[PDB]
Amino acid sequence: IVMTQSQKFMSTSVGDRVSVTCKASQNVGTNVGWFQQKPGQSPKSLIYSASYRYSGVPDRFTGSGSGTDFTLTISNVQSEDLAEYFCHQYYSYPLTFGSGTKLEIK
Amino acid sequence: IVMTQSQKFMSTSVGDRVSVTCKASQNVGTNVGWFQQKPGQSPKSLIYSASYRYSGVPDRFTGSGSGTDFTLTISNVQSEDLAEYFCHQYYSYPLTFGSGTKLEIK
Amino acid sequence: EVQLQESGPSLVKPSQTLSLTCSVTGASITSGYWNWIRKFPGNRLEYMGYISYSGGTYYNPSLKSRISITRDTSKNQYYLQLNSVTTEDTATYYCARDFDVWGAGTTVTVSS
Amino acid sequence: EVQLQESGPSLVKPSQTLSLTCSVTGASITSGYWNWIRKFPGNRLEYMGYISYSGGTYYNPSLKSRISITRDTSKNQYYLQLNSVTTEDTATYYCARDFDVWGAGTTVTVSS
Amino acid sequence: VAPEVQVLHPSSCTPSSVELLCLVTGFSPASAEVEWLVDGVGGLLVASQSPAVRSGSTYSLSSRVNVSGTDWREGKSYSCRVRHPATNTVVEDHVKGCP
Amino acid sequence: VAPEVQVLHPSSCSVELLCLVTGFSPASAEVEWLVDGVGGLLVASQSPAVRSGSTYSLSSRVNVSGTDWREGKSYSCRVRHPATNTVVEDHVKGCP
Ligand SMILES: *[C@@H]1O[C@H](CO)[C@@H](O)[C@H](O)[C@H]1NC(C)=O
Ligand SMILES: *[C@@H]1O[C@H](CO)[C@@H](O)[C@H](O)[C@H]1NC(C)=O
Repeated sequence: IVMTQSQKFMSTSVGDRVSVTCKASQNVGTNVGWFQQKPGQSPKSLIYSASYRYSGVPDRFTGSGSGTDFTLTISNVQSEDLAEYFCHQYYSYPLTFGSGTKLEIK
Repeated sequence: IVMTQSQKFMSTSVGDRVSVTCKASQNVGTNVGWFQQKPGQSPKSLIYSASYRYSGVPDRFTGSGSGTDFTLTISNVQSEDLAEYFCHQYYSYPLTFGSGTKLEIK
Repeated sequence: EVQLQESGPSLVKPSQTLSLTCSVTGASITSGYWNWIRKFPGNRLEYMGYISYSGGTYYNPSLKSRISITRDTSKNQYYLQLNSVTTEDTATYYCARDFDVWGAGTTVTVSS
Repeated sequence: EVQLQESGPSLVKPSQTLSLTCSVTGASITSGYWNWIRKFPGNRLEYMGYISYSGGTYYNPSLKSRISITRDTSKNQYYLQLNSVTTEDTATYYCARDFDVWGAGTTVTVSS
Repeated sequence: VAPEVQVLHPSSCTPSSVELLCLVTGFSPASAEVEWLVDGVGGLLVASQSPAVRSGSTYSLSSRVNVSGTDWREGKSYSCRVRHPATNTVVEDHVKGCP
Repeated sequence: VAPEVQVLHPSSCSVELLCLVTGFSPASAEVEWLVDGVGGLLVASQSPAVRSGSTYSLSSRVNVSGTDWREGKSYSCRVRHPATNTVVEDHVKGCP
């Protein structure tokens, strides 16, 4: 299994809606999730399945499923939203992760 | 199956509640229904399902009872309903009908 | 529709074949779960027949090898034969489709 | 509310057995699925293996033979043992529940 | 050897076809058949059928019907009536939506 | 053949969730129940496989709280398959 995340150092202003995407050679289907890795903290599993919110996850962060090119949008960015984000496969026991994206607040 | 009515006939004034007690031997679960006799007219069924309403049926009466003892309870009797009410049991396929209970005006 | 029309000889002799027909209008006979029942001169009644959508049938105990309930697909008709009437079978016969649609019924007198 | 804490040596010599132990702070090792994942400095991750709550494991073929994963019982801990290490194996190791809670992680250096 | 019947409702909260599945288990030496009714009225629902999968002592099977999305939550009562020629026994299950 | 999983419930306003899984080409798999994406919170009664010649299909039944259902908490049935090395799942959202 493979992953492609051809995005880096994306910036957003406060209040903007900023999206992150990931692609793979496999269609995968509704077999993905996403991570938020903040330096100094344990990473949290943030997006469940193709599009859901793990208990405790805010509603402002909404995903979108697909059979390729899976996406996420952070609506109304406020504060403490800068982290490395990763696309997580569920399709097969071997897992792969993309290189992730970094968010800026400028 | 063996079915019997506790009373062959009853009388009640208009606007009051009436009831019929249906008794049977054996245990037939809830596979029962009720039937409205209309002399001079084609007779018609009600509570076709197992103690649940049937399409069109007036809201004055719903099924009640279980196992061995079933009842009919029609509140607010109105218009021309002064006829025999039959209890039908279909649990065993050699289907058995009981006698009817005749409702009189007073 | 819900229009079940009973027809029969009205009067038969003790040894003659008794044959009754029901015309079923609405839905299809092929929907199955069609029956044949009778109510005696008293207020007791009994079940006496079933036809499946497949053509299979069921006969009630005590009327063994007599009912021979049959259907006609193109006519959308059902009919009963009891062989000899025997003079006891004077009940009003009804066409009811397993408690869903009760149609008209009729009696047949046996005398000689 | 169910945290994982990594524990192991900070440095292992080349061609020396490396062993890390997952400490589970809650729930039970008898429910769900547990794993070992590591992140390499060049922003890339690979899955090293799977532990079933009922016993039995799955390994990533890229870690074939050198990798040995087992589980303890009453202590609610798991461990990963690598019987062959080189300088390319320096990485941050994480303990995690399948698709749920990740630990803080620990970094292991493979060098003299 | 009479059948046991359970009907399940595979639908989301959002109103508006919605599938309805009737499971029949532990039944039919020889065979039995399943009829679908709406508020006690048959002939309105046609369900997809499946062949028997036998354990060798008995078998189970199921049928599923597409019920319109504008009937659920209107108070309509749906039922699955399973009739077994052998043993002369008929059983049924009843389901409803939530207005 | 990867397994095919579906989850159905009696609804009709605890409610049982029946997870039906078929399509096991090597006849070996296990099933985990999750609440809001978190596993290990529910315990289901696991039936043995029917051992159909086509595939050794099976199902499981879990009692899930009526209150959680009324509050809109979703449930999911995730099937892990150690021989095909895959994961399949289905999700029940319910209705608040
Ligand atoms: C209901 O209709 C949809 C239409 O796409 C179809 O995919 C589905 O298989 C149907 N289900 C049944 C039980 O008829
Ligand atoms: C749910 O609880 C009831 C309580 O008696 C029990 O009868 C039923 O079998 C349970 N079902 C499941 C799937 O646990």
